[PDB]
Amino acid sequence: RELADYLCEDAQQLSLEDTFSTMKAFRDLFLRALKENKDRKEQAAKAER
Amino acid sequence: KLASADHFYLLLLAIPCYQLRIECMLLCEGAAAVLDMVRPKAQLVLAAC
Amino acid sequence: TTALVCDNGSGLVKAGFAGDDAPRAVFPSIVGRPRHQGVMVGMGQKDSYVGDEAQSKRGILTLKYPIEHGIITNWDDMEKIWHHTFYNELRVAPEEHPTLLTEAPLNPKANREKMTQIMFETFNVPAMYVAIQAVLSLYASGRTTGIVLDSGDGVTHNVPIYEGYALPHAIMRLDLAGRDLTDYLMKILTERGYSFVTTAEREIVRDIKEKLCYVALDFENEMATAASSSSLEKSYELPDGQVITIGNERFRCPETLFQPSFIGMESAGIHETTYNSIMKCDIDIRKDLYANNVMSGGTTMYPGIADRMQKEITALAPSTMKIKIIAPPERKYSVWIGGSILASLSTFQQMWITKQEYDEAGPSIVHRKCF
Amino acid sequence: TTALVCDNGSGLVKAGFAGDDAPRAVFPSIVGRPRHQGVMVGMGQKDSYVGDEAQSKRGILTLKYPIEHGIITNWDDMEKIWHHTFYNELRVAPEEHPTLLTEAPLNPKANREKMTQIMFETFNVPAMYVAIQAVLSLYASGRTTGIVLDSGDGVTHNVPIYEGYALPHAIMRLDLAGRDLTDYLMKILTERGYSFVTTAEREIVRDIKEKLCYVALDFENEMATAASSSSLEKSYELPDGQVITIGNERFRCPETLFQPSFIGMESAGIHETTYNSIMKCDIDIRKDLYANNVMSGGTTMYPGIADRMQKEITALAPSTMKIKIIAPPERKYSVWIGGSILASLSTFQQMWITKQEYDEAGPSIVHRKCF
Ligand SMILES: Nc1ncnc2c1ncn2[C@@H]1O[C@H](COP(=O)(O)OP(=O)(O)O)[C@@H](O)[C@H]1O
Ligand SMILES: Nc1ncnc2c1ncn2[C@@H]1O[C@H](COP(=O)(O)OP(=O)(O)O)[C@@H](O)[C@H]1O
Ligand SMILES: [Mg+2]
Ligand SMILES: [Mg+2]
Repeated sequence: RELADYLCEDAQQLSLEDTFSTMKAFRDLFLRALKENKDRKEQAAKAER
Repeated sequence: KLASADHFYLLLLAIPCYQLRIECMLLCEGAAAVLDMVRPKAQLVLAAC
Repeated sequence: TTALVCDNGSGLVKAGFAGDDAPRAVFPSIVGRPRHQGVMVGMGQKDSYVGDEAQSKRGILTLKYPIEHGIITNWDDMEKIWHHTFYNELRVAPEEHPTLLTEAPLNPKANREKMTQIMFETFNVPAMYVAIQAVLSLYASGRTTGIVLDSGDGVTHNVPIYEGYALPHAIMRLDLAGRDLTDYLMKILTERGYSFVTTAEREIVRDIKEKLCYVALDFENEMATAASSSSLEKSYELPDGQVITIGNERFRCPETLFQPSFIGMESAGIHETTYNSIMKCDIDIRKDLYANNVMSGGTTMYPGIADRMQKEITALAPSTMKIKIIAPPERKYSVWIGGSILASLSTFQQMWITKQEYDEAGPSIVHRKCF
Repeated sequence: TTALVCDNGSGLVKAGFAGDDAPRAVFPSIVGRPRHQGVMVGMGQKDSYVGDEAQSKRGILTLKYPIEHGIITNWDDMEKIWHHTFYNELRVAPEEHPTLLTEAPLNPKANREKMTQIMFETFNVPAMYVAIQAVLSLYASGRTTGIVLDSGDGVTHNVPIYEGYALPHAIMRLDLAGRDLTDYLMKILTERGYSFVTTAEREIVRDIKEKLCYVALDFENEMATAASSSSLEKSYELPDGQVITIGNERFRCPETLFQPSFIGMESAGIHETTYNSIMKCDIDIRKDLYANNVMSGGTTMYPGIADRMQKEITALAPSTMKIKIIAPPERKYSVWIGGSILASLSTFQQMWITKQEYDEAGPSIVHRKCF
């Protein structure tokens, strides 16, 4: 109920498991975007060398 | 200015009823080639029976 | 500009320009190093003779083949072969001409990596492409689908191709081709007493194999006929002028293609490899494959091989179904001819490997861009 | 009277005395015939080596497997296998000992007819029994119910059994197991330049597969790790003294169990076979099969197969109930252990198949007696 009031969504919808799935997929996209930007920087450095 | 393949297609379109004649050609030659193969083996099956 | 086709075959390199029907520079892939002691002063004599020059002066040379079973062994020798075919035979600058290469299936990938590295660093090209030889042999026939038995000088491989797509899992390889037939012919000429031990004598035995050998239609009857009467005996004149006569060795030598147990290989013949290649495919696409056997390779020049191929496959096949062996007369150069066909299209221009693609992707885009 | 348990699997025959924990005689099921010429007269040059002798002297032997895809194809070879496992390994008279045997699901009936006729006419026994391998594996797991994925050398079959009732319609069979993994490992080792074409080399590649291969927990991460760092490369010593080193082939080879499109099969992995077996059951008994995923057969010996299998089923099944994988350490011999459990039971005296039953009802009472 605190997380439902925190994200400005009504508590009648699934505000517990959907927020966990959305946030888990967002943290995996965070780590994946970090990895791909590191790969892009490393491949640009290799192409420059 | 067209491709030579397009020259071939436009030469193909300048022929009255070309596709039916191609179908006539392939059915005559293919059915004749099938008739050479099928009937002596069918006579062999009849002789075996 | 005008593209080049350089079939870097295991025994003979066939190079020429695109748009043409005859390969301009056909020369064997050998490196001839001198072994005896020179006594002339005046220089002139090289330390390595490459190509037809090594063939002409072969009586004082050790001949090394750089390619063994479709695998480039000595890269320096193959670099010399590439340098000779670019600068002496065809006489073109490599950095202003597209160049199509050929490669055998199921090769080690590092061989492709090193060929990509040499063709993009040493003889750096504006573009190149590496493609499967059986595909180009099928493209020479003017058809889109079919099976190609390509029997070169190191590798005999079966590739079935459906709608321009070569099926990868059903492709098989057999390390038995013209060099092994030459070695077996060298082995069996000692029965009549004709000894051949040098590398120069291998070219003479190869010429005997090219000019006099032929595939028997029925092997046992040809045994019985050659052992019965001396009708199949044929005489050959050596470069020193001696005349030999060979009988059953005309057709004991190509029978290793249909019976690999003569030289100790456990694996089955090329007809069984063809049949099991086709049974590795799906059933519904079998209808194109028995009717479109397109043989290729220099080993397939023996003038009884199409009827023996049809006989062995029709023995193997279900009887309800057509067997057709399309053996064109120019199927030695069908790799090169199909290379000229594929290199002379505007649709191929987007398929090239530029130098820029090599620079971003290393020498490893050839495993990805080229199938 | 001690019974005999003898699993005549596709891969290795596992035999021993009943009431015991371990099979005394484990040996591969090969018949080796010499392909070369004998010159050394005497010293018992026997024309067909069977079992461990064929394994030891395998460098001059063409090896044949009598059981191919769980089906006894060659029968004289299988008779030689039975003769060696009775007379040479166990050294017991068949006429004074019961002999338990095993069989694959959805077998042909005439196969059972022929095995019964050999076990009652040639090798006369007082009694014998034919059982399904999955049923005995479930018995050695100590549970009456559960689903068994048995993956041998030719057959990977899924069998769910509820309370001793083996459901016949829900049994399915996928022809992808250890010999196919060995053939694929032969195919992919040629990328590294190692050639294995003979049947003698199949045992070496099989030993490589047994010693070094493992199931990846995530395939794409193992691709990323293998392409990035060469930490997972492992070296192996060949019998001639040469040392190879293999990289991703430790886990690309068992990944055919989850992706049959590598060797070109349209069917999905063993997880989808298990799941589609589960929907063929009643919805009441699906819950028990999820917690009772039993494995048997040596193709499940790879030390990453349980966690990956649980991941694949948990991805496939709904996550509302519990998923559990039953993978005992001795599940290689769990077919034999379940046979030893079933043989020494007081009830099992009345389900024996006597010679009087054989004489009255032909070699056909095994159909109406067993499941
Ligand atoms: N007219 C011929 N008759 C028999 N064999 C031939 C003939 N011409 C070439 N060959 C054999 O084919 C080999 C060359 O085959 P080729 O098509 O060049 O294969 P690759 O391209 O793989 O080297 C030669 O070594 C020779 O033994
Ligand atoms: N330690 C191991 N690791 C991986 N695979 C193995 C191992 N031991 C055996 N195998 C494979 O599993 C099979 C074991 O045979 P098994 O399942 O007992 O009988 P069969 O397969 O003949 O029906 C062998 O063919 C072998 O290839
Ligand atoms: Mg060739
Ligand atoms: Mg088994």
